[PDB]
Amino acid sequence: ESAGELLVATARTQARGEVLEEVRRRVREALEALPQKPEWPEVVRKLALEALEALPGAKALVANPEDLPHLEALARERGVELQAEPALRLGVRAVGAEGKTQVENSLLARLDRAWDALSSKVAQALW
Amino acid sequence: TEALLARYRERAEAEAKAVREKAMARLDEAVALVLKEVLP
Amino acid sequence: IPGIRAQIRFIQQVLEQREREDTFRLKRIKGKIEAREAEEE
Amino acid sequence: PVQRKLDPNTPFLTGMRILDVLFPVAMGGTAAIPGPFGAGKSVTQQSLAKWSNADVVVYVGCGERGNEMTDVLVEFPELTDPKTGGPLMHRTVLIANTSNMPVAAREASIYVGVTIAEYFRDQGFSVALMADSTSRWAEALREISSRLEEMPAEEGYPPYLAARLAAFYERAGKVITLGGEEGAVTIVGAVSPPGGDMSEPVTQSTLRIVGAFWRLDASLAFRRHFPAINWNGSYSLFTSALDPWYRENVAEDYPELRDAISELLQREAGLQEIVQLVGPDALQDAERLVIEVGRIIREDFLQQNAYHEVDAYCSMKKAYGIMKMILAFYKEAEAAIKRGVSIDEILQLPVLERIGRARYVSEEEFPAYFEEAMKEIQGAFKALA
Amino acid sequence: MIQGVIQKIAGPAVIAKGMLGARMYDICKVGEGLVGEIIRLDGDTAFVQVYEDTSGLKVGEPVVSTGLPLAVELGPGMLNGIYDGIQRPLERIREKTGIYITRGVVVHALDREKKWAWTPMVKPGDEVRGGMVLGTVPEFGFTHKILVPPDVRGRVKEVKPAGEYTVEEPVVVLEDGTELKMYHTWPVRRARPVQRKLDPNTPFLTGMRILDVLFPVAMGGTAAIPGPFGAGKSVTQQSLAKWSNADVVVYVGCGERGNEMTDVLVEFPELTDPKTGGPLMHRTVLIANTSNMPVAAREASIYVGVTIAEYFRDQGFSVALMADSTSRWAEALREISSRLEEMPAEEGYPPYLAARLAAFYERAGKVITLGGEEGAVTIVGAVSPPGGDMSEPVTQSTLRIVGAFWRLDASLAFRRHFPAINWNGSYSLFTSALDPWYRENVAEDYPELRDAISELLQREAGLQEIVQLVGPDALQDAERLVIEVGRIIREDFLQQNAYHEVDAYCSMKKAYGIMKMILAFYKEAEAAIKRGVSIDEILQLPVLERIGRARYVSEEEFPAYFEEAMKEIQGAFKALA
Amino acid sequence: KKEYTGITYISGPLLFVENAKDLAYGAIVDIKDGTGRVRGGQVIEVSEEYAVIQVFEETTGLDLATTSVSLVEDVARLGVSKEMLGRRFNGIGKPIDGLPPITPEKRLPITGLPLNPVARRKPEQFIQTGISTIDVMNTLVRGQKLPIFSGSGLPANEIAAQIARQATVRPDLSGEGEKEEPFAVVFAAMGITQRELSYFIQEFERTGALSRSVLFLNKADDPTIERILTPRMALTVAEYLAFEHDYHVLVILTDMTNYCEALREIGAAREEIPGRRGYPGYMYTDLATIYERAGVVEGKKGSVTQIPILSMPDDDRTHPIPDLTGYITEGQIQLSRELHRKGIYPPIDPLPSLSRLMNNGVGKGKTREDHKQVSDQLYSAYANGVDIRKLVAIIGEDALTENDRRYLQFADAFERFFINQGQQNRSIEESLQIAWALLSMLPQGELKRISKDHIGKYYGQKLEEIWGAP
Amino acid sequence: NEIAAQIARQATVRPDLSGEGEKEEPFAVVFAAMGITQRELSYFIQEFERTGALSRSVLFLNKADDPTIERILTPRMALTVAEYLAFEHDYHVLVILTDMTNYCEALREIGAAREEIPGRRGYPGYMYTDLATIYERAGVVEGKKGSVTQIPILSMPDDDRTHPIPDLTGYITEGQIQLSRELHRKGIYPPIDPLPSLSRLMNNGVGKGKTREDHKQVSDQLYSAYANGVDIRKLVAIIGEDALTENDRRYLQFADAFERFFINQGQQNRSIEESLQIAWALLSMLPQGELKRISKDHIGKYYGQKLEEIWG
Ligand SMILES: Nc1ncnc2c1ncn2[C@@H]1O[C@H](COP(=O)(O)OP(=O)(O)O)[C@@H](O)[C@H]1O
Ligand SMILES: [Mg+2]
Repeated sequence: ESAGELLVATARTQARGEVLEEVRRRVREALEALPQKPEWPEVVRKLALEALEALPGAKALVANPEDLPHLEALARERGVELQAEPALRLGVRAVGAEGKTQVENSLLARLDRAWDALSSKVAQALW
Repeated sequence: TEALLARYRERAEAEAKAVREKAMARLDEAVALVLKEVLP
Repeated sequence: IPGIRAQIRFIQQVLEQREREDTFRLKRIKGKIEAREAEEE
Repeated sequence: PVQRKLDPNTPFLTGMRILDVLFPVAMGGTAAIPGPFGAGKSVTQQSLAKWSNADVVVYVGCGERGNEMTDVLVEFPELTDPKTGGPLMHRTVLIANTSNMPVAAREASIYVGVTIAEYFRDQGFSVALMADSTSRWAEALREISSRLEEMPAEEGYPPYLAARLAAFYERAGKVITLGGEEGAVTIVGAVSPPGGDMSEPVTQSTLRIVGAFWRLDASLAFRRHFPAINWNGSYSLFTSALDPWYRENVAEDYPELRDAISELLQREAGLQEIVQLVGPDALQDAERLVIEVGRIIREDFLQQNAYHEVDAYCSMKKAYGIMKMILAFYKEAEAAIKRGVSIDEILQLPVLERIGRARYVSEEEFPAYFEEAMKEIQGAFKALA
Repeated sequence: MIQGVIQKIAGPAVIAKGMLGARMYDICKVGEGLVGEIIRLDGDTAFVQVYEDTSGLKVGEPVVSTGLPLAVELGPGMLNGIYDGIQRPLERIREKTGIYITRGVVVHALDREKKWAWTPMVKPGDEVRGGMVLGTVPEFGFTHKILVPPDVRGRVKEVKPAGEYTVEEPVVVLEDGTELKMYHTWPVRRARPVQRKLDPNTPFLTGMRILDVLFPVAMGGTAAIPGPFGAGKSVTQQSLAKWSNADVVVYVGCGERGNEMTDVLVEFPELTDPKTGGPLMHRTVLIANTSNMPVAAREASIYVGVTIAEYFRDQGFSVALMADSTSRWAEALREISSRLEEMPAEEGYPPYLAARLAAFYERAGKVITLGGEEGAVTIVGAVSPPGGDMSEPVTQSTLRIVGAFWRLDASLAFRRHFPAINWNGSYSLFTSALDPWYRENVAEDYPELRDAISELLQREAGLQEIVQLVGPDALQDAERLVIEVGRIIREDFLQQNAYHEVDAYCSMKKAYGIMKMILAFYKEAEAAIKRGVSIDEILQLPVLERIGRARYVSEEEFPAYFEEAMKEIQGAFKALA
Repeated sequence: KKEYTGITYISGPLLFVENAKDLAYGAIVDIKDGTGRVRGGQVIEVSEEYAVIQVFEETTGLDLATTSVSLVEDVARLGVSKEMLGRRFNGIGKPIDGLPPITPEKRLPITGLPLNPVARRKPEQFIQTGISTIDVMNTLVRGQKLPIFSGSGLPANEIAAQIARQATVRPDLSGEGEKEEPFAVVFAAMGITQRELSYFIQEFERTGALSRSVLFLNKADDPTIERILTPRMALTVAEYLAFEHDYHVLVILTDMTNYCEALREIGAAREEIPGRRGYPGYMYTDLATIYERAGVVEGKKGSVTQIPILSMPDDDRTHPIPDLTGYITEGQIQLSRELHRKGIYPPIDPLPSLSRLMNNGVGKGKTREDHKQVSDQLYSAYANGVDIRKLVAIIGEDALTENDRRYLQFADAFERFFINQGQQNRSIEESLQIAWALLSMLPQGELKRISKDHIGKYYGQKLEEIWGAP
Repeated sequence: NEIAAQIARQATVRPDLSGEGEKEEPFAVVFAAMGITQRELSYFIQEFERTGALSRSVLFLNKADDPTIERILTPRMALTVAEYLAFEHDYHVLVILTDMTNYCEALREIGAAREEIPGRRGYPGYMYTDLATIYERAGVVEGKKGSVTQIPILSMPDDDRTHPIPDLTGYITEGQIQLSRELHRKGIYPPIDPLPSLSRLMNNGVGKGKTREDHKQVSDQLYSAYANGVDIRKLVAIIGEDALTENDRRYLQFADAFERFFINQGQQNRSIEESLQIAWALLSMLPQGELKRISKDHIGKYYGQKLEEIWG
């Protein structure tokens, strides 16, 4: 006789999950549409410098072929090797000096790492 | 006495529709907040 | 009753002795593997 | 992979009275048969392979004698499949790895057998998988770990033995296949603890996973009383879920008869404690009657001759009739005891011979034999009084 | 100050490099700083056993060695307080952190903010030795004496005038530059020195007739009791704490379960000191550890408690120390030993369990303090083996060094007999040494009365087979008389109500009077039986009511009641004839 | 996203990675292989040379040239919320009910901090479990740790589910008369099979008890570290609810024997010397840390109650697991194989069962004033009847007195009606009424353990109670 | 050793019962000794000289004063010779191993010298496989007339059936013949204890066309009656003997007569017919109603014969 309340709760939970999924999809679209914006070179500059400073010393720096024109200047400034790799997208990868350690700063990884934390904030703000 | 669940089913459907229509009106603000927070 | 008690204590002593021997063998193998991995340099 | 796991509702008919009645195992469940050497594990597994109602039977000879494999190979082709009537070997897949074969191949044999069973389940059949001994698998793992120079957990076994056993046993179950059909795998594995010690870690690890447990007894084997299953040390967790099937397909009051038999056995076991203390003659008439009924149940119902042309297979209805006869005789005997009749007079009543010989009656003559025996039982007490 | 960095983390064991010169058993701060203990030295490497959880630590974090072993702070402010296994006040921890004990918290055992009324007793230019008295501080009605540390010698250069000061104030400065405060530190694993240890020739009055008479314990002796459930051990311990000779009571929990410790913590503050109107907690120190607290605290709580007791008796008082469950401490010791991969001796216990138990129990005794005054420590440690088996190694090791054993029994409590000490299993070894004191201070015939009572109880216990087979009414006159005398003894002398206003405490004189009355009545009854009087007539005499109400008579009004009852005992038999 | 690729050694559950000193001890990491599959692990040992990681799953397909290890979290933590009620989890916080993942209000370390002894208070009130044998003779008190000692084939799961879906609080009996305090149930399952999982899911769904329950379910084929982590996560959720939202929480642990076996396997995998009977030497401390998280706190209206369940290996009470469990907890409930074989459910044996906190949970302001006397009289009478039933076998019925026959009939009726309640949900008043009806079979003067007032007020009722609920 | 020598001396097939033709092929004995003493070796040599079996016997002798490591290779060489003979020249081989305990001792010594992880009581973990590689070399091969029969001998330490050596041997072999010390102390020879003994391949050579048709039922009835007598012995040891029912007295007397006549046979050779006749005479001590494991036809054909009529 009280199962209708449970079904209502499940429906509300499914609606909340659908709303969160829609927000995720919109944020994903906004992130993947970034390389068409004038702020994109500055974002990749920030990613490159953050990756290079996270490792105390980087033997080489890996960048996307479309990203290297906007980061070659500080690639030469920092004195690290530049190497091209088609597979990388929306970020740069820095390889440690010893070659055993590598750091990745793609925007997809950042979104994956931060969405689980900002889910509570966006749920509080939206409703 | 076997048709009690239909009214609860339709009430749950109405609640879900109300929740989604309420949430649709504020998606852009949340998306902007997420973009502001993620981007350094 | 006393015979059963004596049998019980005898069995307990035997089991405890076997457990102690197994523990000593485990410590021996740990010590010898440590010695090998240390002297291999 | 499978679509979904289903709840077990149909029983796995092994053809043995004690296993089919007292400790049933459902289609898609698991069972274990531990015991010392010479207790009758291999003969029991061969009996299940010959007489079970599974579509396909997969037999894994993990680290046991080769003569068993030779016996199976020689004898199975001359037998007939109970379902289709063709040769029995046409439904059997045999994986053999004898004692003198390489040690590392036992794990491979177990995995190959269970994978073949899973594939035949995926085809939509009902597969029964029987492993000859997982103790040899544990010993092979111990030998491999010793060669690896690992740290043993207990009695030399590697730490992951319990995890491997659980992974092997969790493959069984009744499923909805990826093609939309329905199939099931039933796994029955024998355990051979060293020295018959049931506290050995393999037996304890198995005991916490299987849904049915069939413990063997050395004393019963010494008396040549087979199948020599320790009633006190066994159990089954599928009894409650299989009750509707028993009601629908066997008889309406089958669970009540099974419960009555179990209660009588429990009372006899309880009275045995006083019997071994003060002797059988120190009891009253009712206690002596209970002891005699327990003896009759043990010798005429639980017992089964695996080498007999008729007693080897016993359907559910035959066992139901036998237990109904035993219960009716017990009721009449206790009623007569309330009337002052001496216990010694009851024990010489000729219907006991009929009850004892009812086990050897063929599956065709049983329907009339049961009626005649019930009428004789009623006459021996009601008409006499 | 030796400093190093973390080299290697594996469970609770931390390896630190660059720690050359670190002493063997110093306490270390590991991490940002968790408390640890050095257990091994190897080159520049030291092995540290961290007390608390090490999750979250990283290689390269600082390691600082304090340079001192585990020690307690001895000084004013310990009474009326509750401490954990390593002397951390729980009240201030709760105030700082809330309901949980967050790791890495640091507090001081003695409050540094409270002000005490200093009162010097020394003058400039006076030579001072270890253990001498420097001053006086009032504390809840006690005269707390500031003592020189045992290993300090010199002469006084200056002394501060009387006033208000904190424990950190250097009240006395020696001519060598040494500054003496109101407190000092002492390692918990070293016994405090004494001038001389005296012989056990004085009794420890418990206030319970059975323990004070049948199984006495000497002042400074050791006793052990079982802890079976339902036997009323807690009320017995509370009565002992309330009515003992000790001026100061020290209670150690050492790893008991949570709810029992909660009951102990909520029961003592509601107890009242019999000698005044205030609560008993003003002369009690509580050490509490639950079974989920760090194992090192549970292992060191016993030593902390015994060291505090040693300090308090060094001040010149009598101290009663109660270890709640030495079995839990033995379990903690076994766990610590297993952490070191030591070879177990018997049933998993380390081979040095007996040595540790002896080292703990031998700190008890009555000694002449370094100040020349008398003090003592009495230890009553309870053992509660799992299953109640007395063959368990901890019980065997304990019974070989204790001087008394008071076997609590659940069967006696089941039939509503209290304080439920089984007289068949209990025994004591202090009777011979205490006999002269009994003759001097109680009566010249006290040992004879005690032996007569014990013999009567033994004879009553010897007949239990026949009275159980055929019943009491089938016996002869002498057997029935013995049974009834034993029943009267059990119901009027051994039994005692702890909650009763006047029956809670019994002096030696009242017990002696009751024993003499019982023996006289037994003699008169046997004489009447010899004169042909029926047993039923004897069992209906009115003086039995006077005997039964004896234990409920006030202490000061007892002698008149005793004289009247003694006169009535001889009157009732001779006059009736 | 930090990535370490200096792996130099793989064997069994352990793998070594080089130049990874940034990994904190006890952290959670995930291993990614060439095929892209991601499997998790925990850091066991870290030093300047290399770090040691124990893999959750099997290490098939790993290689030293293509795999990589990345950090997930410094310390194992769980995200809790007040909306976790009605959800199912796999034991590491992953939902398995198909609903969207919860939004965590806050994240808490699963290895919770010990309670301050001076902050606890004395347990005072009881829990109505709906079972007469537990409610009357072995009363459960809010804040007690009362384990259930089961066997091999005994129906422990059925009793656990029945208690979970029947337990409730009784504020009216204490005088409050309002359901102000919410009630919640936390269910933890360790090393269960598929059949047990399906049974638990069906039982919780079919009666509506899921709306107030949180389930942490760990299968038998799941990684053992998940089995280790399940009780800690369950207790973290329970403590959060009780001490931050004034909930009354009942925690049920399905099988502590599986937990002990998993702990032994984990200890052996890290090359540690076992203690007694091959079990780890720190088993007592681990079990104490699990059990001691329950209790009641001064200044808080919430409470936590635990009912651990364990199967004795060989029906031995001297085995280390039940021995330590009884050495830590405050009693036990003993299941009897004889009663189960005689068709009695639930097969709880009153004679060896015990509750050490019952005297606090009963009285005049709670339950009823005659609770304790009725309980002890029932215990004594049942013991006497059971003892007489053994002698009647040899000496016959006619050689007994009238009192012996009355005791025998009382014991038989007690076993038939009191213990064998089936699936009924008996309140405390109904159980007391049944007990008084059973006691009315004995003579008036035979009730030596009860005061005359209660006897005069309640004696004389006939047996017409169990027939009111077939 | 006496039982082994008697078996080697008296062993023979019965082709007439099986109708296989009177081939009458003598057995070839391959004898392998491991750490045997001088007394036992001299006894075996004297017995083989007396029976004239040395003309068709291969001996591999490893005396107790020989090095302990040589015991590793002796059984393998003996079984290699036996296999070669049987499967290349159609011989019938009876292999006797003097003592497997010495072989296990040598194996444990080698394992401890190499620091293997032990099993129970220090024995190496691969002892099961090592013993299987020796025991499982016997049998009959399809398409060949040869045969290899193995009769290992081992002494249980302290008469412990749970010791690793006898336990693994039972787990590998096809049964065992267990001797009882109590029977030996009562003067019964051979002291073969029937209850713990077992023959796994017993039913493959008994039936209608093989030996006699009543073999299996008589064996089962004998086992049941002996077990009943053994239980009644404990009952008599517990309570007074005068309280026994007549059935209990009958079972007790049957057990005593069984021990004194069927088991204790001395150094004489019994044909299968004589053994069956003695078994039926012993079973005749019980009423016909108690023979529940024997069909009525065999009872009618054989029951009733007197024990004293066999010899007098
Ligand atoms: N059900 C049975 N009916 C008749 N004889 C049996 C039965 N079970 C076992 N036996 C006998 O007991 C022997 C036991 O050997 P086996 O079954 O191979 O034991 P295990 O599997 O323990 O090695 C069988 O060879 C057979 O002679
Ligand atoms: Mg077999």
